[PDB]
Amino acid sequence: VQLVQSGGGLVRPGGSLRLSCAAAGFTFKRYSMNWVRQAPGRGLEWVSSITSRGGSKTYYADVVKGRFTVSRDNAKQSLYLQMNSLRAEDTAIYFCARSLHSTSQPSYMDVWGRKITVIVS
Amino acid sequence: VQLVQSGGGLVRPGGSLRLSCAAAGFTFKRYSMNWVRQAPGRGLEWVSSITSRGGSKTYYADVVKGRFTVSRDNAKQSLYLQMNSLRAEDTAIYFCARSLHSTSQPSYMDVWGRKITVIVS
Amino acid sequence: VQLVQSGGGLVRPGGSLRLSCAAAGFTFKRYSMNWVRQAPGRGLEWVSSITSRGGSKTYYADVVKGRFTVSRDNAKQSLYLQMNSLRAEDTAIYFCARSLHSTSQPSYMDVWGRKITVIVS
Amino acid sequence: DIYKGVYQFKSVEFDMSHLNLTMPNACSANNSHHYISMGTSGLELTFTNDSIISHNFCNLTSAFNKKTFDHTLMSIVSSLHLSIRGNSNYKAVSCDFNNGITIQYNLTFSSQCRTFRGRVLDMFRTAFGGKYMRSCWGWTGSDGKTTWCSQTSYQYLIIQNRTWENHCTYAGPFGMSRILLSQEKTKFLT
Amino acid sequence: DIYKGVYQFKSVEFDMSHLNLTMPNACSANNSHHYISMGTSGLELTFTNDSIISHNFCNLTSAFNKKTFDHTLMSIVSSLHLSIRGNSNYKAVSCDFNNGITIQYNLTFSSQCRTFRGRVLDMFRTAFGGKYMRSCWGWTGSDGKTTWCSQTSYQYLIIQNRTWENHCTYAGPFGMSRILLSQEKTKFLT
Amino acid sequence: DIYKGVYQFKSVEFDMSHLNLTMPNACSANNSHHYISMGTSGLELTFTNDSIISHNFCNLTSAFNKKTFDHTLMSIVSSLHLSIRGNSNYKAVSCDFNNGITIQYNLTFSSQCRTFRGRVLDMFRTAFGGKYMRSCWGWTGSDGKTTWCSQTSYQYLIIQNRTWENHCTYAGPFGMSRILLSQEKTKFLT
Amino acid sequence: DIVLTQSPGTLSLSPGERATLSCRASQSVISYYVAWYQHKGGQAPRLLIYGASSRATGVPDRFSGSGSGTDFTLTISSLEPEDFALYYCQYYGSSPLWAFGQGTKVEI
Amino acid sequence: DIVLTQSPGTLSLSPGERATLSCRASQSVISYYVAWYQHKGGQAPRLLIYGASSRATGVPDRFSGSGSGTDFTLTISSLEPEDFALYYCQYYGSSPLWAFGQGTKVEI
Amino acid sequence: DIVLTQSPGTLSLSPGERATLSCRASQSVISYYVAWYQHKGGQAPRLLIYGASSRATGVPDRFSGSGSGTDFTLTISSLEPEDFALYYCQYYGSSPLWAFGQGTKVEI
Amino acid sequence: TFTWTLSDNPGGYCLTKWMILAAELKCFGNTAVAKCNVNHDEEFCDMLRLIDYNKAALSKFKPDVESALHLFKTTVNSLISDQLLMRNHLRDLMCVPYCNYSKFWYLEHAKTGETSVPKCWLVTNGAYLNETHFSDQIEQEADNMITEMLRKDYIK
Amino acid sequence: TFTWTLSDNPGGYCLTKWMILAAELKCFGNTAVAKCNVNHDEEFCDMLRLIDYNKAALSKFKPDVESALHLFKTTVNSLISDQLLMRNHLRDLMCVPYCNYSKFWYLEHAKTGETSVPKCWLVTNGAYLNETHFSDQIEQEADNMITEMLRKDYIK
Amino acid sequence: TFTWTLSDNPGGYCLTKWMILAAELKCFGNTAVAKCNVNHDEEFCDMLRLIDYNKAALSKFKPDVESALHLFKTTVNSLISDQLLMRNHLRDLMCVPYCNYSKFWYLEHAKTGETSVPKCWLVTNGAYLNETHFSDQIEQEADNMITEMLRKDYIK
Ligand SMILES: *[C@@H]1O[C@H](CO)[C@@H](O[C@@H]2O[C@H](CO)[C@@H](O[C@@H]3O[C@H](CO)[C@@H](O)[C@H](O)[C@@H]3O)[C@H](O)[C@H]2NC(C)=O)[C@H](O)[C@H]1NC(C)=O
Ligand SMILES: *[C@@H]1O[C@H](CO)[C@@H](O[C@@H]2O[C@H](CO)[C@@H](O)[C@H](O)[C@H]2NC(C)=O)[C@H](O)[C@H]1NC(C)=O
Ligand SMILES: *[C@@H]1O[C@H](CO)[C@@H](O[C@@H]2O[C@H](CO)[C@@H](O)[C@H](O)[C@H]2NC(C)=O)[C@H](O)[C@H]1NC(C)=O
Ligand SMILES: *[C@@H]1O[C@H](CO)[C@@H](O[C@@H]2O[C@H](CO)[C@@H](O)[C@H](O)[C@H]2NC(C)=O)[C@H](O)[C@H]1NC(C)=O
Ligand SMILES: *[C@@H]1O[C@H](CO)[C@@H](O[C@@H]2O[C@H](CO)[C@@H](O)[C@H](O)[C@H]2NC(C)=O)[C@H](O)[C@H]1NC(C)=O
Ligand SMILES: *[C@@H]1O[C@H](CO)[C@@H](O[C@@H]2O[C@H](CO)[C@@H](O)[C@H](O)[C@H]2NC(C)=O)[C@H](O)[C@H]1NC(C)=O
Ligand SMILES: *[C@@H]1O[C@H](CO)[C@@H](O[C@@H]2O[C@H](CO)[C@@H](O)[C@H](O)[C@H]2NC(C)=O)[C@H](O)[C@H]1NC(C)=O
Ligand SMILES: *[C@@H]1O[C@H](CO)[C@@H](O[C@@H]2O[C@H](CO)[C@@H](O)[C@H](O)[C@H]2NC(C)=O)[C@H](O)[C@H]1NC(C)=O
Ligand SMILES: *[C@@H]1O[C@H](CO)[C@@H](O[C@@H]2O[C@H](CO)[C@@H](O)[C@H](O)[C@H]2NC(C)=O)[C@H](O)[C@H]1NC(C)=O
Ligand SMILES: *[C@@H]1O[C@H](CO)[C@@H](O[C@@H]2O[C@H](CO)[C@@H](O)[C@H](O)[C@H]2NC(C)=O)[C@H](O)[C@H]1NC(C)=O
Ligand SMILES: *[C@@H]1O[C@H](CO)[C@@H](O)[C@H](O)[C@H]1NC(C)=O
Ligand SMILES: *[C@@H]1O[C@H](CO)[C@@H](O)[C@H](O)[C@H]1NC(C)=O
Repeated sequence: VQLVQSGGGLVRPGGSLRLSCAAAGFTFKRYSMNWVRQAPGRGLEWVSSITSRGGSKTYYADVVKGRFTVSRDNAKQSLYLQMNSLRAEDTAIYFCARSLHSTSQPSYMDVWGRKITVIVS
Repeated sequence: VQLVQSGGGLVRPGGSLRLSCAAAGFTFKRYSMNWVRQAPGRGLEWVSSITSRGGSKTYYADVVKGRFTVSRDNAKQSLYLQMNSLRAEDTAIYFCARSLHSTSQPSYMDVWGRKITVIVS
Repeated sequence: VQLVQSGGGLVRPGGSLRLSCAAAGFTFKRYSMNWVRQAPGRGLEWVSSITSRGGSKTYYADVVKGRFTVSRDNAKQSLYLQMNSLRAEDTAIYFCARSLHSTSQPSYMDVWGRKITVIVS
Repeated sequence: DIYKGVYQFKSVEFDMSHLNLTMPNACSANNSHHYISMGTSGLELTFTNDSIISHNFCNLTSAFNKKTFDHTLMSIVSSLHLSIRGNSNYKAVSCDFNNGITIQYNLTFSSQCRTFRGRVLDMFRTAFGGKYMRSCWGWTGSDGKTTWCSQTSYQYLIIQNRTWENHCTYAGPFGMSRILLSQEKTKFLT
Repeated sequence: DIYKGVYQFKSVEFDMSHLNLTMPNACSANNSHHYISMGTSGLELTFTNDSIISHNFCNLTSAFNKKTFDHTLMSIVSSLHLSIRGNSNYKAVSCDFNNGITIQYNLTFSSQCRTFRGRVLDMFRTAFGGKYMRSCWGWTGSDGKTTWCSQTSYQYLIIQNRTWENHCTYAGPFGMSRILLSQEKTKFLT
Repeated sequence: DIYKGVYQFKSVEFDMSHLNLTMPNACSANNSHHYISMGTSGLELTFTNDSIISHNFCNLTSAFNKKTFDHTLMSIVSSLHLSIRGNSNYKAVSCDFNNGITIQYNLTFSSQCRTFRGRVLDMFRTAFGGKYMRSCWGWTGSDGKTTWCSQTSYQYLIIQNRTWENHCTYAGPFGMSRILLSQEKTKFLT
Repeated sequence: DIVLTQSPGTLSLSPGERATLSCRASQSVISYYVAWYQHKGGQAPRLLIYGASSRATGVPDRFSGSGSGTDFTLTISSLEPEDFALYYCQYYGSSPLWAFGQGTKVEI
Repeated sequence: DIVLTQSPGTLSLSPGERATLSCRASQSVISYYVAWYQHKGGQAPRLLIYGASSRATGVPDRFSGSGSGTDFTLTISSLEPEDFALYYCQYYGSSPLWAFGQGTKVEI
Repeated sequence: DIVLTQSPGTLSLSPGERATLSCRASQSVISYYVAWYQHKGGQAPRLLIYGASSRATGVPDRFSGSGSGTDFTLTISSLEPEDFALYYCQYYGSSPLWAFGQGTKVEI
Repeated sequence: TFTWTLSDNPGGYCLTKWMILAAELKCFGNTAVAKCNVNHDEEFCDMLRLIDYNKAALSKFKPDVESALHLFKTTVNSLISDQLLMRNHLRDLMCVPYCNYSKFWYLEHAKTGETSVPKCWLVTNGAYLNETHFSDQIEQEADNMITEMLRKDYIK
Repeated sequence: TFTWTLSDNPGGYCLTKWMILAAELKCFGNTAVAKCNVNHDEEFCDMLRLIDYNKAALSKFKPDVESALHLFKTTVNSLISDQLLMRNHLRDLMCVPYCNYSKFWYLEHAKTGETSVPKCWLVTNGAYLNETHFSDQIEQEADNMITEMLRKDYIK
Repeated sequence: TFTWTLSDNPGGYCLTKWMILAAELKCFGNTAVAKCNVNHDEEFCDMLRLIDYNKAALSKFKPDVESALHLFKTTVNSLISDQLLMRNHLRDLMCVPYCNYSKFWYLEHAKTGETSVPKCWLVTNGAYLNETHFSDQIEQEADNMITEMLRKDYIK
């Protein structure tokens, strides 16, 4: 099991680039994906989440709702995050996690990726 | 639920025309449908009855057995009666009914069409 | 039920030919086939055996291992024996039999073919 | 006849008079007489309307310790007695085991399904079904309801042994299959 | 909302107050009052430090033969009393059937699950579930384990008859269904 | 080896010694000594011609009310004694609970399956299978038949405790599971 | 063949009074397959009772099928001015497939 | 390997007399997989008993297999003129797959 | 919304000492969905105790979550120099979907 | 599909003359019999287990009634589906068509020998239901087997 | 698909106002109800049998509690799945989300009316599992029915 | 395919060293485990329910045999298929190959990891049968996989 990070960089407010966490080594469509970031000097915060299989339900944090877009493609095992209109407050390190929500398993994030850096100024 | 009548008219003995009760608003292929007539001054009498899901078994009253013909087409949801060699005794009003014969339900005619008039002289 | 024999004849050592027991009148692909021979002045001995369906497992007697080949084709309902590099000891009469090996019933050979003669000199 | 042109309607009826050696059987000849049998040993269940046993004694201390004692039949009687709803009153059950098995149920009232008669008929209902001795829903109007318990106009019910002589048409073991699940199911604390 | 576009998520919740006439019911009122009801007849199970019965008697020889006797409720009391592990100590169970059903379970210690309290609380656990009177696994550390039996701080357990007056949100007949599976499963040889 | 090319044959065997703490175990060693164990508490079942108890006394009025009393093991003994066909005669069952569980069955005739020995061997047959004490169908010809009851030449069957020290190979809880079905299935009216 | 005989032929009762009909069959009849129909002139026949004791949909409490396995009946709790029509009894099975009575008239 | 030893080698009994055969195996043998065959001249071998105690189809009551593990037999209730032939015993499993005995001959 | 409050904010304990953290939620929380994560600088967050009482894979005996349905504690059997990092408590459900605490730092 | 019997129709079970009421020989294909050896929702399958157990018991065990009854209560009773047995008792107490385990009806293919799972011929008022009383129910089974046979025929 | 009732929606059962807590009318298609005839692993089908029995008993038998209770202990218990009852009791004792039989959830097709077999809404800590706690469980159920209807749709 | 366990192989169950007799790790895929969580005809599934219950009982409850036995009698018997238990007892008394629930055999796909539902290894006369004794039965099981996997392969 392994989630592989991708994307990241530096961009001024007004334009943005998508992130990617193309996980491999396991059944991608059977797990729900998440996005977690941590602002410099701040603790962990939740960003987005998309459910397994079809990914019909996508949940966003109210802080970043309306300009972030979480999507996934079970065909080739890749997780995205299309950011639009970035802000200086969005500058942080972003993580991708794995979770499964059912009766058998309690809720937890199990297999994380590595940091993706995003600087906005 | 609704059974819609059709056909009808008058014809001299020797030639005849078919009747039609093209029911709509429910599942045609599940229900077995019958034909009931009533001679003027006489009570209700059974004429014909075809089963469902193919119409393999067709039963006729011995009074009219041999020249009548009951048939159904589950594709277009319509029930026919191909009368041949009509007789002056057959002048009556004809009805179409709906019934289902199984263990769960008792036997009863539930949804009827409206009067169809047949005149022969 | 009936197994019909085939093949047979006499050949000098070195030369060889296949046997055949094209059974008919029942389901070939379900039952496992066997080969039994009896040398003159000697009792019955087992020769080969091929299992049912795909015939994945074929068993041989160590005496004839390496030159006796047993195979079947459920499509044509026939059992063969590609027996090669013959020897004067191989001269005997050969039988084809029928058996099914499951938990439901014990093991036995119940339906047999008729004699097939082989002479090597 | 033939359905869809390539299938034909046919029926199989089981002659279950050959299951007599292994599994038991429970029959009912008519309203008054019913039969439970195992192999060749059987029981006689008569809804007779006159008494046979008059003494007020039911002791099984002596019955068990006798040379003559049928274990097959006394297993059946013990299964039926413990399927009676509530607790059976020995003021209303008389027993005699001098020669064979005979026990008498009094079933006289001395408000219809709460009596001793209604409880005994509950044991009868499970073993023999509702084929006899029941009134269906639609007899006294379209809104007339029937009692839970089966009702009898008779007074007594006698259980006696009877060698089997094909008194019925064999019904199978399902009569006592339901009895086994009724046994002591509603037993009181005592 | 809507899943896969062409399907939608919806729920059905059954109201089991209309099953009261045909099948029984089991409930707990707060944490200490519990009710088993059949139709309109019901029972009250109270966990109290207050003793109602003081005499040392649980006698049923005369209780069955009385002017009034509720057969529906005595069926439930008999079913519950027969789901207690081993043999009930008549030194610890008192009964009074003068006017209604009243049985007292003493449950005083005089080791946590091997006492008379642990056996009675096993009858409670099956009928009324594990919602109350239990401690879950992960409360005293990730390696701490909970006992097998449900434990109580109260001393006495009282069962009294009480006409049903909607003391609960109906739960269904499953409380009594689980009791009938455990009735006399561990009853001793005596 | 390999079937159809892309499948292979493999076997799984379960070691049932780890199910020792939660669910019971019943197994036989050598046709004379049989073991039923729960956790670390076990039972000795020996078929012997040697008599341990000579007195005709089996009272549990005082045995239950003692400081030394194993509830886990007495549950098994009560379950086993209640699976015996018919009613066990106290003329043939002796008891001793002074130094643990110790009960004796005479099994002496003093027709083969109608005796007390055949009834007791029915309890043994369910709990311990038919590995021992049975003769198969075809040993005495192709039309030779065998009795239903398992037969033994011994006289006495003794039950005593043992502390489990791997007397046997674990077989699982299925032996005690079959006893639960047969418990009091054929009790008498008494 | 089976014949369904309905007696009496004609009913003349004042409004607000019970009216009891009867249907008789020559042979023994399963009560599960016995239905009653109300036929009122221009209107098509209207099912009242099926299974000999079960009221259909939209059938008031007044109509009440009954009867044992031999003698069938049909009663009206309190007949109203709009329930004057021809009442038929029906049976499925036997010969012919559908059996109808001669008809009982209820009048003022 | 497994070897099946049939004793005695030959039998000479008058018609209408019992004839008990034997089949000994060096191994411990499951009685479920032991079958007996009768081979007579030009006729192909005919199955008599399978499972060591079960008569095949069309086998008279005279033939009766028996025997526990490691000690198998075969008895004829009353041998007739047409049951003079070679009687074999086999086992399935072990090495080889099918093991046949040396054959016991019954004559007059 | 739901807020997870972690107290005390920081811990200063010597190696080999026993530590007890605490997580508090505003609402009443289903204990089945409470997880603890250890975050150590470069390393991504490491799951420790999912289900509020069950250790994850490759988690030593030292880490052991606990707590009733309202208070969610985490304790360390004997803290070692290798386990100085930030400890988070997490809840799933309610608003927002994933709730994280403010973090607790353990330092020498 | 693997088929088991306590005793010993290739691939299926067959019924004997002294075993059916008024027929010399009737029995069923492999496809239908396997369902009874895996399912317990059909009442016909409870007949097969009782039939199969009785045949084996007679051949191997010498006759005895007190020992055969005890094995029936303790052991053999578990071969009867409890839900089916105690549902038909409810249908009998409500005076609606129920099954007393005597007559079973089934459809058999004209040529291939394909056979459905027999369904009980229900009784009420002490009389069997005519074939026309449940004619539409029979028409369900005919179309069920069209799809079932077309499923296996197309897949080849 | 044959249907089963102890009493009187075309092809399936339907739920009345006084047997649903907070809805005027809710019920299901033919396909889902037919499964409860054969299947016994769903807690929802135990509701259907208990609802069906209660409707029949109230209409045909006059009210009485002593005789209705005794028929429940003897006869009606067989209508409740025995394995499900004891499984959910074990899930209760271990404090894991169990089913207390009250609320069930299912998916309904937007147009065709096809409906899944309702699954129990589990409870723990005296609170129902919240709608998003088993979100991935709903997703596989939606994908399960996609194949189930597509298989029937393609073959026509 | 939803899978449930009382305790905590993605989508299926896996067997530990101390519960397997003579191996370190043998365990099975999602497809086979689901059948044991829906059906009760296979004797292997009664083992998984016993293994699963034992693992959960040990972790969450402190050791006690007086109370573990009682919960076994009242509650855990429902986890054992009663019909199978009485059948094997009948096969044991008649001296035919039966099962004491110990050894099971299955087929594992070489590449995909697909695994059949294990079937019991049968014992008679105090000896296990060789693989050659039921060789034709194995050939039949291998064809069940081919149709079952090709059904999913075509539809994609
Ligand atoms: C009765 O069954 C119990 C539990 O099924 C057996 O005790 C358990 O045995 C295993 C293996 O022997 C123990 O695992 C061991 O754990 C320690 C660390 O805890 C480790 O050093 C070993 O390598 C091994 O993994 C286990 O702790 C122990 N107890 C429990 C509660 O699981 C016992 O052996 C059985 N007794 C008999 C007589 O069969
Ligand atoms: C019920 O059983 C009893 C006892 O088995 C039968 O009474 C015996 O009948 C035999 C006939 O063979 C007499 O010789 C005995 O004297 C009778 N008494 C006893 C104590 O054995 C009785 O016949 C059976 N009842 C019926 C109706 O057959
Ligand atoms: C069956 O029971 C009835 C009613 O209990 C008994 O007849 C009564 O006997 C008592 C005894 O004192 C009298 O007080 C009653 O007057 C009797 N008659 C009635 C109608 O109650 C009858 O004796 C019992 N049968 C037998 C055979 O003992
Ligand atoms: C126990 O739960 C029940 C809910 O039915 C309640 O008990 C009632 O409490 C009120 C107010 O104190 C009293 O007027 C009633 O008399 C009580 N009922 C009975 C039957 O005595 C209450 O919620 C809880 N009682 C406690 C915790 O003592
Ligand atoms: C419940 O049991 C307790 C303890 O067994 C009883 O209280 C004891 O009664 C005995 C009777 O001789 C005294 O010796 C003890 O001193 C009492 N107290 C204790 C703490 O043991 C109590 O009586 C029982 N309940 C009732 C209602 O009688
Ligand atoms: C009934 O009495 C018991 C003890 O006699 C009480 O249980 C005590 O509860 C307190 C809670 O404040 C604990 O600190 C004690 O340790 C408990 N006692 C024992 C002996 O453990 C119980 O609370 C009482 N209940 C009522 C309503 O009075
Ligand atoms: C428990 O039942 C008893 C007896 O059925 C009830 O006590 C009777 O109550 C009525 C009230 O209508 C009084 O007239 C009677 O005198 C009482 N005694 C008897 C012997 O009938 C009692 O009320 C019930 N318990 C509750 C809580 O309602
Ligand atoms: C059978 O059970 C009895 C009762 O526990 C055991 O007898 C006791 O054994 C212990 C050994 O620790 C002695 O100290 C006691 O004195 C014995 N008697 C009593 C009354 O406790 C007996 O040992 C058990 N059998 C075996 C073989 O261990
Ligand atoms: C156990 O063995 C027998 C079984 O009946 C009984 O004692 C025998 O009694 C008979 C007749 O009274 C005598 O012939 C025997 O000699 C007695 N002893 C034995 C060993 O068989 C009695 O039930 C029991 N006896 C003992 C000593 O335990
Ligand atoms: C226990 O005693 C019985 C009989 O008292 C013995 O059974 C005998 O076993 C021999 C074996 O050679 C048989 O020949 C006898 O026929 C059997 N006796 C009877 C009466 O049938 C048994 O072997 C004894 N066991 C021990 C260990 O002494
Ligand atoms: C199930 O538990 C919930 C949570 O408290 C409760 O509201 C509901 O009434 C319970 N259902 C039943 C049938 O008891
Ligand atoms: C099953 O029986 C055989 C017979 O020898 C034995 O080897 C095996 O161990 C038995 N299994 C168990 C669990 O007792």
